[PDB]
Amino acid sequence: GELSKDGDLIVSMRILGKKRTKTWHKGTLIAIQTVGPGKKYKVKFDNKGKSLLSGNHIAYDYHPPADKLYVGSRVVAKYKQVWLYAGIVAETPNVKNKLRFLIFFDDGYASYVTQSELYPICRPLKKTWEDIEDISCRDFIEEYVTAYPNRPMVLLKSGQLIKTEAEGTWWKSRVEEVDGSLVRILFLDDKRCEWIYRGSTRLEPMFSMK
Amino acid sequence: KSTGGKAPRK
Repeated sequence: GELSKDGDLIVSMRILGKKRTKTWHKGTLIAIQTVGPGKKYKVKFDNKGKSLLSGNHIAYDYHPPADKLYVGSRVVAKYKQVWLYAGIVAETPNVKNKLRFLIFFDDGYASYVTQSELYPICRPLKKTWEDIEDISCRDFIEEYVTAYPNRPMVLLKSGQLIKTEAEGTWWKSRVEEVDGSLVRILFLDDKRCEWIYRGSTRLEPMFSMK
Repeated sequence: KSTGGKAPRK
């Protein structure tokens, strides 16, 4: 069941492939084979190694034309060390976010990225969250994508003090910066910062609103 | 990595 092509996936093309580290790397598509219920894509990485990957574990080595992607799109994006990591498009370019894509990564991390920092996954699952390993992440994305565009958020201002959840504990914290749908939270006991989605119930006011 | 994810732990 060997193939030279599969629609726009052609043997010899440049490609990104997911390694066991969960990070994504440049390589070449060297074979396509039907194994059991679907296709496997054999990738030879530029730096080191080969892998046989499912079509949701390869990505195109080009950036999307902006309006190709939408909320729920499965992508690889620059995670700012710096790595390429898998995620979901949570918000597309607009004036409020300065024309950036909001990415919710597979591990729960969130950040805004530019059009030249993301790569569409070749064959995502129809329900795009179903290949997210971490179950709390998987569930969150299903809920978020399905509820879109209904996004309850809290209005927060720089200098405002709130409790923010992390690791089972609610911590004294401070709002350092607002950036579109993200808020930069300073945890006051240990002095670390985290960018958090303004609709996340890890923010006390958002938790308390529901 | 240091992420706390999108929802409280669980």
